[PDB]
Amino acid sequence: IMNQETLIAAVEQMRKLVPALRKVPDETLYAWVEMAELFVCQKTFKDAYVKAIALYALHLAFLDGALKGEDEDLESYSRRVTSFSLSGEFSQTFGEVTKNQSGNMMLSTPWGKMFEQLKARRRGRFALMTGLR
Amino acid sequence: IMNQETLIAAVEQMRKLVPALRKVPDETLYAWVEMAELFVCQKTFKDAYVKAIALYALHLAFLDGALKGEDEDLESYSRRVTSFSLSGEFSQTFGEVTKNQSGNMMLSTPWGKMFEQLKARRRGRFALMTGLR
Amino acid sequence: IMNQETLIAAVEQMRKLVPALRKVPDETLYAWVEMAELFVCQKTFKDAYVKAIALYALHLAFLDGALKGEDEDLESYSRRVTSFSLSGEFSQTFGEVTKNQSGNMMLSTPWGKMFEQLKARRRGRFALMTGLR
Amino acid sequence: IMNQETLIAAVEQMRKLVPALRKVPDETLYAWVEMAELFVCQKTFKDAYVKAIALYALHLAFLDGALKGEDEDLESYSRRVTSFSLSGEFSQTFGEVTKNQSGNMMLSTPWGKMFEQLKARRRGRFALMTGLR
Amino acid sequence: IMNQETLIAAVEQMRKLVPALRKVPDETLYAWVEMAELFVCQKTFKDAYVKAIALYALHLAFLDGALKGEDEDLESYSRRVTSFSLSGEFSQTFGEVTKNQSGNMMLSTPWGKMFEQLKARRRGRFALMTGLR
Amino acid sequence: MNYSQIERMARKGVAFFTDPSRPMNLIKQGEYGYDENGFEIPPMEQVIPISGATRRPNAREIDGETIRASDILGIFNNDHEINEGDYIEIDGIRHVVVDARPVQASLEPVAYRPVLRRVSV
Amino acid sequence: MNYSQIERMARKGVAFFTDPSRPMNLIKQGEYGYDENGFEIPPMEQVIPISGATRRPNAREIDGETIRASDILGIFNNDHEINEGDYIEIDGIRHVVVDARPVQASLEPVAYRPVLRRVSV
Repeated sequence: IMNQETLIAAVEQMRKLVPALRKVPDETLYAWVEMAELFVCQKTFKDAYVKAIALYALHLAFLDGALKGEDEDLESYSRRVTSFSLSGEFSQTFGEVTKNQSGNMMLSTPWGKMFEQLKARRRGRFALMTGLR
Repeated sequence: IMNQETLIAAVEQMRKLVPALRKVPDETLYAWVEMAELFVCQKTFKDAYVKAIALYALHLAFLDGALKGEDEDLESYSRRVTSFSLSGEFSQTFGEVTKNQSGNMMLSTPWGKMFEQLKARRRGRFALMTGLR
Repeated sequence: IMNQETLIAAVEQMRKLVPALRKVPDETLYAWVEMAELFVCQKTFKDAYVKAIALYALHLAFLDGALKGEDEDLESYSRRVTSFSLSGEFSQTFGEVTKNQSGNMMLSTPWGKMFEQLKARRRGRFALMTGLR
Repeated sequence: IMNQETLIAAVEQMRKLVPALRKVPDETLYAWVEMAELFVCQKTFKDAYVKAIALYALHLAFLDGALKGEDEDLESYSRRVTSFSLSGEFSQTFGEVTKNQSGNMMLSTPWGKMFEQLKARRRGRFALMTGLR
Repeated sequence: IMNQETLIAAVEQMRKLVPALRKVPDETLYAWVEMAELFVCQKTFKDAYVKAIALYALHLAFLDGALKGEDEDLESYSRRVTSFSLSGEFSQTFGEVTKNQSGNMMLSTPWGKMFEQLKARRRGRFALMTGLR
Repeated sequence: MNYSQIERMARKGVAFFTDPSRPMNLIKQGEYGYDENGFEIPPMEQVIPISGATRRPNAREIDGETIRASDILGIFNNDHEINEGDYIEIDGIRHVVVDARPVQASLEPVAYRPVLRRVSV
Repeated sequence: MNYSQIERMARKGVAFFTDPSRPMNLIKQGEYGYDENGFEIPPMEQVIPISGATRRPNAREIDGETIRASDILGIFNNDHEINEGDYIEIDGIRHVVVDARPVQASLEPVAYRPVLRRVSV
């Protein structure tokens, strides 16, 4: 397993960056982090590894609202409630937030954009290769 | 599949990812995961095989509603409710969560996009081949 | 006739894949599977033949609401009801689920899409031929 | 960051640019600014480094709403509320602040554009390089 | 620091251009002008420097409502109210002013347009460069 | 047709606008009957748990005597069918279901939209 | 679900259409109880600050005596729970809460829309 105190620092920094996650039980966040660590490399950053991994895990959690409530969630992830209203009490509507235009799935949430810029500044967005002999 | 420990680990990881699945009977989870194991290659991953198989099973079951069937339902698999309302008590309006202009069909759920990016990390999505002899 | 116990396995497999089909009388499922076996090859899969035939039969059944009730379905298959409402009791509207783009009929239902991916994985999507002598 | 006077100067600059941050507890601003300083380069500016840090921090925190989450907020990061109204008391309709068909994502908030223009003036947006040796 | 009489002339002429700016405290304007002086140059004008700096600072302040109220502003810079209405007293709707079509960020406010017109008239909008030996 | 679909949709809708923290109870009294002399008491309560939705509060004024009473309308499920004179206990405050109003187009009503009036006056 | 969302929205909405310059107060009276001969007074006032919004003024006409009073409605927050018999101090003028009207679908109602009627006549 990746280093325990580094993982704790990651979850701590993510929590202080987004205060709303303080109420979420820690073990779900632990699982999300240890699942998201499979994507980033180490030697790419080697200084802001905690920052990058927290950003990427946050983007994964907030991708399409995949992270939901524990039991309050109902088994409908394929459907969204655009609007709802009670008769003489209140009413409300909703809608999309980002309206992605490129289909990169990193340019779909602010966290993904932030991590994309971090990666571009630290190493780059390029992959040039040729065959070995 | 090759044993039962892997199957149990995959189901448990899937439930950790989606806490709502803990109340669903585990038999359907076994069925879905053993159907999803037909698509994943353990030669490619060989360390995150459980993570990949759980991700793919989740996306596969959440494509357009296939796990939507509990013990009681009807043939609503061809049609989707857009709104429902009592005449003078409440009203509620639904809608699709994601548009899929690409048509690749694999980026239809967040878990699908996650699985594609994880596939690109482990072993590229290219397919380059030549006629032998 | 295709092998009896394999057919039984296929029908029970599709039933436990979609629990909502348990209430449907069995012989209709027998007819649907015996009709759908005409499409899939045998030696192409030769291992997951049961899974493939179950997938294709389910796709054929749920293509465009071809599978209906026994008598309660009115003799109207070329007409679909988009909405209906009682005077002061309730109301409801409806809509399409998939919004297909290429007219292949195969990427039109989730079952069809899954079968298509399984075929691509197992054998391929290519037909290269040349004149023999 | 390398010391404390630059950090305090950045926090003061942010607060005297936007005064609504005077009510926000300081430590959250500290976390945001020390995370945002990871992008700005001192050697380019060398005189208005504090100004650049403040601009980048403001734009990064106002990108799409990430500082919106204060000590109590729910998982509303994946959905945007467009309207809210009591049945017979008042109503309120919201909307997006800026349209961004360009997709560069630096042109998403006024602070981002100001920072980009500052970068252009101090050292052009260009990046021209050649293979060494 | 620019000369104190130059700064006083700039702020006072800005106030006489826009009299509604009289009510704001006189320190926020000092901060805004000291930030905006990092953009306007010297040898380009050398005559109407006060006019140019006042115009640029006004454009920066009124870019996208960057300059907000002192406390009456709520911590929501990423959301605009398109309409609001009380039940039986009044209603109001909101709307945009320019509808920019160039993505230049300088053809976005009247002050920016005036500044660019003055720049083109006085020096120009071009840059021809040749390599130095 | 397919009233089971209306049933499931109504169940999900009622579950949407409900709070699982308001103590709600339902009281059904019945099977009385007098003595040969002409006086007795029915000893039965039949109280059961229940949950649902409420809307449209209203206050009551009788003659200006400052009694401070209120009445509600409700939305409920189809379990433990509501009768025409049952008691509904809300937050320690008892109401009589003056009208049932089942949202009905068939038997076994999908849901009820009762009208409640506060007990006593 | 998530009634905290509605709580936050209602609080922001009330804060929108309000003026933080109108002197407003809330008066609660309680804990009375008579003497052995039958006369006494409850010595307490229980005044607290409060803010909100009002709408729909309406004059009061009785039979043409030219008394010239007025009555209004209110919109309030979810703190300092409003009872059915409280007094509201408005800009030097007192009213009695004749009607509470909590905008409610759960416990701890998100907001109140009371009806205020001017004291005396």
